[PDB]
Amino acid sequence: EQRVTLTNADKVLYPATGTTKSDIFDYYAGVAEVMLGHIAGRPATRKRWPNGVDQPAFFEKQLALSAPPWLSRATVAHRSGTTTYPIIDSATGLAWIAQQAALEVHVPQWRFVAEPGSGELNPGPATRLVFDLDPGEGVMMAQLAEVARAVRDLLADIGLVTFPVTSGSKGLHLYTPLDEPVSSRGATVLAKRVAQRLEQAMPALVTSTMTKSLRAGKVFVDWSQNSGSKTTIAPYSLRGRTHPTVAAPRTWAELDDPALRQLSYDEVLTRIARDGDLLERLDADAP
DNA sequence: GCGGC
DNA sequence: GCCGCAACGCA
Repeated sequence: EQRVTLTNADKVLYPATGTTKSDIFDYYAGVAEVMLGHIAGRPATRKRWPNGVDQPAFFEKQLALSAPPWLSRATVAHRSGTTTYPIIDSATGLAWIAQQAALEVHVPQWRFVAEPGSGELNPGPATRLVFDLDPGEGVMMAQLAEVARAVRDLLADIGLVTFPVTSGSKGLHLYTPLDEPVSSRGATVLAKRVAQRLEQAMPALVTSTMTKSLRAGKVFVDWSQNSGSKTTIAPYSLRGRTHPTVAAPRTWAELDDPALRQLSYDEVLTRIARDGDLLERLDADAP
């Protein structure tokens, strides 16, 4: 029986805009339906600002022993330790998220799948690819959206559909559902090849190695977040920046608008009221 | 934000 | 009151 009590409702987590815990709480109730599909079955990494975006935050992955018993969870082994993650898959789970002041929710591109037998959750294959397009110092949007279309076209050549999401920060994330789910290892190799093929077509506009030295006036097409041990901001997640911006799904037509900007939480709310989930095809097989 | 100390 | 609360890929 899922219950969550909001405390400090009027406490401001975004000093610049007066955005409160209750605002955040309402936002996540507002997006639950369209957001859940994309984080369902996935280990939820939280980044938390209990005292607002002008105060120290922390990453949290392990689930606290005192977190509500009804939260679904699963365990991931990694290079030097085990970790039990929460899995958010209900509106109440996003209520907890908001009460926790977990402004940001991050997930990998794979989901847990049950063991043949009786339900032990283990990491499954990548169900989608993500690309992170990071604009170097002084990089035009004409450069950013041109690169995003180029990635789209490459992926289309191999039968894949691509959905753009402004990261709410500086980035631009592109997601592709896989009709043939593959290992995170394979997905990474595939993504790397795409990033690299693109680099070769427009070396002055695109780079595929992260090294900050080759990162000025160029778009860095980051392919590495398809690694199974990496994580990416969830679609619809708030960002812990001075403004309550969101990893907002966009249309390709919107990318054609030179007046493309990062959206705030409330703009996202009305867009949903207008168009529902642009990312509806992304996780059509979600739990 | 919240429990362990 | 104080403190922790992640751990990639190679920096």
